[PDB]
Amino acid sequence: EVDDSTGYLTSDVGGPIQDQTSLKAGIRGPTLLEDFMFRQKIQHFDHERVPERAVHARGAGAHGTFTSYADWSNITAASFLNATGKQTPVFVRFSTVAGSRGSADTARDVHGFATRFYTDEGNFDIVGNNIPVFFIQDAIQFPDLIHSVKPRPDNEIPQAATAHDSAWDFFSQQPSTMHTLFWAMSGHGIPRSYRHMDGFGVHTFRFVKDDGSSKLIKWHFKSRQGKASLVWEEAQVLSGKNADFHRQDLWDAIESGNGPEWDVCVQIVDESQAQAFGFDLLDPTKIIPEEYAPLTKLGLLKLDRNPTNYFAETEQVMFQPGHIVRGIDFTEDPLLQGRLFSYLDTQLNRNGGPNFEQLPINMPRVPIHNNNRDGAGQMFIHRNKYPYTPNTLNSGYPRQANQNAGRGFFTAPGRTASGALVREVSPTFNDHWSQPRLFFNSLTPVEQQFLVNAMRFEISLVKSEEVKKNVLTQLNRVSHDVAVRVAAAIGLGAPDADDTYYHNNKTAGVSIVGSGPLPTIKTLRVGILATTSESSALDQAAQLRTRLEKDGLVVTVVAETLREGVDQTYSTADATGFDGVVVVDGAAALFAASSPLFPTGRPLQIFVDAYRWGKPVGVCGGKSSEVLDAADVPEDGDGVYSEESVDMFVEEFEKGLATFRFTDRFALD
Amino acid sequence: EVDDSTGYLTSDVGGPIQDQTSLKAGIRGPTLLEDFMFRQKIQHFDHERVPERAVHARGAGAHGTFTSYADWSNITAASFLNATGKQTPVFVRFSTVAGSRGSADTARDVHGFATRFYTDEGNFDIVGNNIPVFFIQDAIQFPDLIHSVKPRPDNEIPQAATAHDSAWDFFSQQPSTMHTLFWAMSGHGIPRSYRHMDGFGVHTFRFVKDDGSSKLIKWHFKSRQGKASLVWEEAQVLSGKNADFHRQDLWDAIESGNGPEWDVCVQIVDESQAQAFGFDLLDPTKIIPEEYAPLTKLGLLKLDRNPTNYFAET
Amino acid sequence: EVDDSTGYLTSDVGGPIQDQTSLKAGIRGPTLLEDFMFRQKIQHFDHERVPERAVHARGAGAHGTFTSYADWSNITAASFLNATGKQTPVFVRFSTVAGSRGSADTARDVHGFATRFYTDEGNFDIVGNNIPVFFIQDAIQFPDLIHSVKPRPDNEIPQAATAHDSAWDFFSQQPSTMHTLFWAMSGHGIPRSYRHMDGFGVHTFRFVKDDGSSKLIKWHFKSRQGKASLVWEEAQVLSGKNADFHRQDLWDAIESGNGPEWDVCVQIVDESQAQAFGFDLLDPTKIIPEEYAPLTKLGLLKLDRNPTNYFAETEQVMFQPGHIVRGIDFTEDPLLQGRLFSYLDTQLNRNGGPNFEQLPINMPRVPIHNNNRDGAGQMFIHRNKYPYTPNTLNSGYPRQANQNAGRGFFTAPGRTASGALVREVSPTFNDHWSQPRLFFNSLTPVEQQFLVNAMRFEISLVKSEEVKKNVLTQLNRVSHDVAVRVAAAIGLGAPDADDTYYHNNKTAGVSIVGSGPLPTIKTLRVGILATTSESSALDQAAQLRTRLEKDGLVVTVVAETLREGVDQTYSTADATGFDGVVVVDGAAALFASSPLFPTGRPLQIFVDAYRWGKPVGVCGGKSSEVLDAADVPEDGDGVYSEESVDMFVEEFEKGLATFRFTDRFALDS
Ligand code: HDD
Ligand code: HDD
Ligand code: HDD
Ligand SMILES: *[C@@H]1O[C@H](CO)[C@@H](O[C@@H]2O[C@H](CO)[C@@H](O)[C@H](O)[C@H]2NC(C)=O)[C@H](O)[C@H]1NC(C)=O
Ligand SMILES: *[C@@H]1O[C@H](CO)[C@@H](O[C@@H]2O[C@H](CO)[C@@H](O)[C@H](O)[C@H]2NC(C)=O)[C@H](O)[C@H]1NC(C)=O
Ligand SMILES: *[C@@H]1O[C@H](CO)[C@@H](O[C@@H]2O[C@H](CO)[C@@H](O)[C@H](O)[C@H]2NC(C)=O)[C@H](O)[C@H]1NC(C)=O
Ligand SMILES: *[C@@H]1O[C@H](CO)[C@@H](O[C@@H]2O[C@H](CO)[C@@H](O)[C@H](O)[C@H]2NC(C)=O)[C@H](O)[C@H]1NC(C)=O
Ligand SMILES: *[C@@H]1O[C@H](CO)[C@@H](O[C@@H]2O[C@H](CO)[C@@H](O)[C@H](O)[C@H]2NC(C)=O)[C@H](O)[C@H]1NC(C)=O
Ligand SMILES: *[C@@H]1O[C@H](CO)[C@@H](O[C@@H]2O[C@H](CO)[C@@H](O)[C@H](O)[C@H]2NC(C)=O)[C@H](O)[C@H]1NC(C)=O
Ligand SMILES: *[C@@H]1O[C@H](CO)[C@@H](O[C@@H]2O[C@H](CO)[C@@H](O)[C@H](O)[C@H]2NC(C)=O)[C@H](O)[C@H]1NC(C)=O
Ligand SMILES: *[C@@H]1O[C@H](CO)[C@@H](O[C@@H]2O[C@H](CO)[C@@H](O)[C@H](O)[C@H]2NC(C)=O)[C@H](O)[C@H]1NC(C)=O
Repeated sequence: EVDDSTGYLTSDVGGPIQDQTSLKAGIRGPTLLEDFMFRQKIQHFDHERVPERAVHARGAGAHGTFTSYADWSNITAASFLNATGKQTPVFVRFSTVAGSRGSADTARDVHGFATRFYTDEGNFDIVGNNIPVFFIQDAIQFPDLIHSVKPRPDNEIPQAATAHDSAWDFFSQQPSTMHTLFWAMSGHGIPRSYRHMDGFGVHTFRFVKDDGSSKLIKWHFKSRQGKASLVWEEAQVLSGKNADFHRQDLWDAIESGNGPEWDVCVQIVDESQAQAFGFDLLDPTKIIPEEYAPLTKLGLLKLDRNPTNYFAETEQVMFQPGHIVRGIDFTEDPLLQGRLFSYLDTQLNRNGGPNFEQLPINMPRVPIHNNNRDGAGQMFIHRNKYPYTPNTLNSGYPRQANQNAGRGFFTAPGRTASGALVREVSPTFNDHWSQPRLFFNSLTPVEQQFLVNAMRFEISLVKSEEVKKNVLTQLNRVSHDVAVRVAAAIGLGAPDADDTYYHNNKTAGVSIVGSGPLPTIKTLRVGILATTSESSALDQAAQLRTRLEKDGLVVTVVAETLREGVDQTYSTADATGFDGVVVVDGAAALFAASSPLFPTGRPLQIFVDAYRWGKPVGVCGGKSSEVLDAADVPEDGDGVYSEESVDMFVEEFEKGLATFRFTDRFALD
Repeated sequence: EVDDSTGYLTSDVGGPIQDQTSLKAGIRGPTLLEDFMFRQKIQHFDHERVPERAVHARGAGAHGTFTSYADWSNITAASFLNATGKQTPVFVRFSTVAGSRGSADTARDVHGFATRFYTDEGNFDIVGNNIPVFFIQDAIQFPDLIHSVKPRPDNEIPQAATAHDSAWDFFSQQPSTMHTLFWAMSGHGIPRSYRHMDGFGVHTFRFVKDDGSSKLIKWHFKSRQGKASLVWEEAQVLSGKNADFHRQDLWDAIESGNGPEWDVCVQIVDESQAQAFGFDLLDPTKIIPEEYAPLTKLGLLKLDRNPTNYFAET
Repeated sequence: EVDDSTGYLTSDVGGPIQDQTSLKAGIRGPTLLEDFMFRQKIQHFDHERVPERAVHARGAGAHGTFTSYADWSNITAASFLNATGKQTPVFVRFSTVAGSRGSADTARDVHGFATRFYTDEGNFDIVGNNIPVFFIQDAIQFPDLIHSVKPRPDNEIPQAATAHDSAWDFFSQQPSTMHTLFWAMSGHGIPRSYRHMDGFGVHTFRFVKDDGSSKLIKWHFKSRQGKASLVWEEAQVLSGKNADFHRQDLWDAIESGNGPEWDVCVQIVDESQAQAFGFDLLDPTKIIPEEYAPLTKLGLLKLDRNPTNYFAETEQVMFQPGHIVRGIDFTEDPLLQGRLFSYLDTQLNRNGGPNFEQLPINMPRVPIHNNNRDGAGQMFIHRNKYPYTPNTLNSGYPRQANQNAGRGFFTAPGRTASGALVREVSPTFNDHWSQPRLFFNSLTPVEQQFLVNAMRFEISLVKSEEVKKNVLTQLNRVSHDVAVRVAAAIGLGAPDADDTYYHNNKTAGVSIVGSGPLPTIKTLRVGILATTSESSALDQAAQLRTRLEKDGLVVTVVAETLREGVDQTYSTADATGFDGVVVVDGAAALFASSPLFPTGRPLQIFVDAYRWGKPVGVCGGKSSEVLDAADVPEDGDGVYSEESVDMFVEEFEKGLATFRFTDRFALDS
């Protein structure tokens, strides 16, 4: 860490200098080439930027700790997992997928959840998503998916969005994507925060024990903050009012001592069970339903420290599934296999040189011993002058590590191969439609509506008639109902039911709106709409504040202008900034009326928006009975709150915050 | 231009190949290092990105032409300006300033208006803004302005916005910025489209005649579509509903045969007049009011062709 | 520093691994993409190389220290010079100019001598040559000089040599080069070692005192090992027998506790004296003769520590004249001015990124305080989150440093400008011929012959008749005699004398052969030619060894095969490996064939040594007679014949100090 709280300005080589005026030939003359102060400064600036990540360019990171719950030697040799209470430092970056690095957090997308464990046996990375399955079955297709999903290559439109022709052209021609597509079209595509979503490794990996035996595994990071998501119409507005919403959220949660937590869990099954669930476990388009393999909680992951320099830490972190430790191994998942190549090659693009593992954030916490040398940006001075193997001149050091010596990584010895070298897809990968259906069946009826609606939204922006038809064809193969309802919005006939993959099987834990109330309401944001006219209004506010802040909520009092007790103005305020909204009684005048200090109708607009997006809304005070009829909000409606007793208003409101979304306000087909 | 409307897939060295399945050691086996089809394709993908521009990362471009209205030998030796009706191909890119790639077009910012004339005497670039004056008086200060205006370096917040402490800390400590600040806080901060804004060179330049004599000049690109701007509360929503608004707009105007146009104009004054208007003409925080030096229309700039590949061109 | 003397092989992120066999699908099967051990290792290897330096690609470096002799506050504000006995660590790299990084050390070239002082006020670099003047008067011409001097762009021939058409086309068309060209054609073009050459800053710089006043200066680094140089015919062989000669020499000198030393000196003159010596001091093609400004010894520079990793230290060191400290300033030397731009720009090519000053070898020894951020390979984590000026949010830190605060660098306030902006050469720069003549006049008659011979050698390799004529024209303007003698070798008539610049002025200190005996003979190499037949031969050798090694010499006993007391075989031996050669009496048989060395080798070594002007001798009884067989005159200067071992050494050591016996070389008539 470099401290600049005191001192005089120096060059990068420590010579004291100034940097405010160019060196000129006369007070009104031209600048001199010999002005090294100028050039060193501007050269640095000119070279500040590096290529953004090819995918997941938009994201944010934090420091934390992983703690093991036990000694898991019975399932894996992995050292970070070998003792009860063992603590490994971590760094996690969350991201969206398609958007470039300045795009909105709240676009609809799959989300990245990438975790580095800095273990005492090397760095170990789990590079996953908030959605447990992926669009494609072979890594070689990654550029096809990503090309089609990103902006059109002629005009680079649209940013951060699947709502254009090429994406759906791809989805409709590559049916493997149905499952992920359904996930992304649910609320999983627009989470309320990084803290309110899960992490998944997607691929099946292997646990390996010192005796060389292996089980097949799936990683799950389950959120202790619960599952929550935005509604589309709210996410759209948020993207404009606050492109930084998710990163501000994570930053804030950590600053206020509310670090988010996840249970790091696995599903464990036998090698013999590769095909025992009606699909191939090497297929990254499928989940093992919880019904057939329960989750084991391995340890606790907690984020509790924000970075100091975003660029140096978040932007430079370079994850790799290649960063593997003794106790884990890969599987023949053709998606996972290709990823191994990609993540090593891409960092050359991003770092511009081969020594990217030497950046502080990428360094391990244990010693390095190997014969890698040179390369641009070499930061080490190697003492071993015989960097070859086998040598006698350095006494045959460094020694080879393997199964039986030095705790070397080793491939699971059970793994075998047979047959021809082929560029052919396994027939066991061919069912693209069952699991999407399983997923859809497991959602509440409103969740289903929202999913249909997301699809209606996007498909209607697809210009090509032929592409829309092919979309309906694939959708129909998952559910005729879904096809029909989607087709209705784009004025086409859904094709005739095809029931080859229809079924009524459900699975638990994939639903957001059906996962019951949030386990905690700490850090949720409450907006209090007040005024500077009535002296009573601000007093009501101040009292709600004390009571709400006591329960860990984040309170904003809104008024026409700033002063003591007021956090922000109606001008800068918006419903998307709040999880619930409270109007204090004394502000009734404002909801019934114009001001040069905010746009017309703003105070009411905030409230009405909050209600229409399914949020806990309420009026607190005497004339509360009547402020609602003016606002056109039903007094008896679920999650609408009307009370005089401050203590009983809070108590009622806090129940609404836990329910989080009031689903009765949304029309069904 | 490379055509791919017919043919079989080839490597970059023209060997016909496939790219849909990895080469595996058995139908349910691991992928082979020797699969050159895979590695050449993924290597390309892994390396697609280049660093975004340090400022003006968010922007869009179009092809057009410039036509001279006269032989301007009386004021400059500049060849693209030396004949009535002389056509020079152009390429223009418009942009915002602070936002990264992917930030919304309708953030509040200064805007870039950058023109290349591919003249018969070399490429000539006028790299300007939609606002005729700039925040600072010395280029050595550029990183201070830009650091303060871009997101906070600890958390990269906020994107594409001067609405935070550091920006105003800078503006309040570096008063030279008041003029541009005022412009950016007007509707000039949030134009209705690229077509409904002007271009300015900002700095004073010199016209030079073959005899060696020089006048001082200021470039103005006056919009023939007129000036229009959004309202804030509208701009905010638009940033969410359509981050691509300005680029969609320009693309569409061109597709539909309504290419935007600008009169390329200059103010011309004498070397002796450097300090005759109550400020120094070397000061890029100042305009010469039209009341003291009228504009001369030099020619017409028109954009009428969209690019074929955004990356390769824009 | 990274220690690898013990431990198990790890990846760059510390995971223990092996690196000797690829992961294969079956014992006789193809290699797997998932083999991360393989790819990380090979990626590193594939990326080990960086671009070589655009010029001075072939060089070598060492660590040392500089000691000040006094408090020089009376002439400069420069802190590393502000106290008697003040020590500053240094790093120096010496080089040739034209050759690529694998070319021989002993090509004929100008030589680099670049010094970094890691001062307590910032890094300060003096980037100089072994020759005090440069070919051209404006930096903008540097690519022209270098293109013409390097290999031809069609076939890339010849390596490391001015002996081709383009070089002499340029020299003949750009007469400014005469002066340097004469130096390079002297023995200065082929120094005996880096240790036996001087360093020069070339340009006039300024010393600046805290009161703002300035003197004009010239840096001289005078060698405490004395000046010595090879002869051409010897250099050519050495290039083949040992491309690494100079670097070997420097390495060895330092390993054996004989670190080379230089007196760091300046010439100091007044601003008013800019044109007071009959040339413009801004002209880098001119010297201030010692007769008109004596040298002041400022301190001692000593090299005493070899690097640990060549690549990491020597290859990655990045010098810049822009690395200046308070107390020194630039002058309007149009060559110096351009260099300021180049050296900052070129490091982007070499390092591939803007953070090159963060490489350990380039870091300063004091803190860094500035607002430079980000860039590829950013190795710091900055704590100051308000990296702009002016700020209040970091209390206006870092503070501007200048003349009166913070010990800032500052431009000499006396410096002024006037007139028009012009791309024109000052008329004061127009005399390209006098100083070369001054130089030539100041060499011993043999030194003159050698220079003529070097010119005869090269010009005869110039294919083009027209270019040869234009060369003669330029040479003639310096000296008719030189033109005449050179013309004689290429069969052309020298043009008629032109005396505009002829004169007989001499200057001291520019001659090598006339600089008297060496002040030390420590580290010089002596070859003893012996045999394994006569038991007496090896006993003679062993006794010479003890005696010679006692005086700091490096001794090699040569025989047909190796054994105790024998350092190398006749097979691997050559005259170029020795500064003097001794045949022991008992080996006479060998000098009058064997499958253990090429025919005639033992005599070839001796005869070569004699013909190249080296101290040669036979030690023993029948010494009288071994010489007549060898055809070496017994009475000849630097030929030694004695029976008394103690007397032989004593005589021989005088010859080693004389170093070269110039009476063996024919002169013109
Ligand atoms: C064959 C190419 C390829 C394939 C099939 C995948 N990825 Fe990937 N991914 C990349 C190629 C890539 C990449 C181009 O190599 C990136 C971009 C920058 C980087 O570090 O690696 C990347 C980045 C990246 C990041 C950003 C990490 C960060 O924050 O820096 C996450 C979270 C993921 N990926 C997650 C996945 C998941 C869950 C996948 C499905 C199993 C997946 N990727 C398939
Ligand atoms: C000392 C540095 C510096 C200063 C004082 C300025 N600029 Fe700049 N500008 C840059 C350094 C820079 C740059 C970092 O060099 C950029 C970024 C990428 C590039 O190609 O140049 C750039 C980009 C850039 C672009 C984008 C062109 C494109 O779309 O590719 C425009 C229109 C401008 N600038 C215009 C200006 C104007 C009108 C200025 C005030 C009169 C100005 N810049 C001051
Ligand atoms: C503007 C072009 C230019 C001009 C006129 C010069 N140089 Fe230079 N020099 C460079 C541009 C350059 C360079 C291309 O930037 C190098 C190559 C590698 C590097 O870092 O700087 C360099 C390398 C270089 C090195 C090697 C440093 C090392 O060992 O790493 C020395 C010793 C010199 N130069 C010395 C000089 C002297 C004594 C000159 C005459 C006064 C001179 N150069 C003129
Ligand atoms: C592997 O080891 C852990 C050791 O704790 C086992 O987990 C425990 O299982 C018992 C019942 O068998 C529970 O009462 C404990 O609470 C569990 N502890 C934890 C931390 O979960 C685990 O069952 C073993 N698994 C296998 C397959 O052998
Ligand atoms: C858990 O893993 C750690 C790290 O690998 C083990 O501790 C290291 O063991 C090696 C060799 O056995 C020692 O030479 C190191 O000094 C150890 N490090 C420390 C901090 O003790 C540890 O033994 C493992 N524990 C279990 C129960 O298997
Ligand atoms: C719907 O659910 C049933 C019951 O869970 C599934 O039937 C099981 O499938 C597995 C895997 O092939 C068999 O080995 C089990 O023994 C079956 N159990 C029972 C009770 O029938 C069925 O596969 C599911 N159908 C779909 C389309 O997912
Ligand atoms: C430079 O020459 C142009 C070229 O004609 C002059 O512009 C013309 O001015 C007259 C009236 O003064 C008009 O009839 C023409 O139509 C003008 N043409 C254009 C394109 O403006 C111009 O006035 C001259 N300017 C100077 C300063 O000498
Ligand atoms: C306007 O500029 C063009 C381009 O410089 C001029 O035409 C050139 O004139 C030169 C020298 O007289 C010819 O050798 C070139 O071949 C011409 N180039 C081309 C592309 O045609 C023209 O003379 C200029 N017109 C005026 C009025 O000054
Ligand atoms: C600057 O100060 C130094 C410090 O002593 C002077 O160096 C001495 O000069 C006197 C002659 O004037 C000699 O007797 C000493 O032997 C010198 N010592 C050294 C180490 O050089 C130096 O002369 C002064 N120079 C000027 C220009 O005032
Ligand atoms: C010689 O060298 C250093 C130049 O920095 C001086 O020591 C510094 O002196 C100032 C006092 O003015 C302090 O603020 C610095 O912190 C000191 N630095 C170090 C590294 O010791 C010293 O003053 C100079 N001596 C002379 C005689 O000028
Ligand atoms: C040869 O040496 C003489 C003697 O110093 C030089 O003539 C002097 O030059 C200096 C500097 O220009 C003048 O101040 C004197 O007036 C001259 N002195 C005498 C005594 O004549 C001459 O410049 C030298 N010539 C060359 C070509 O180097």
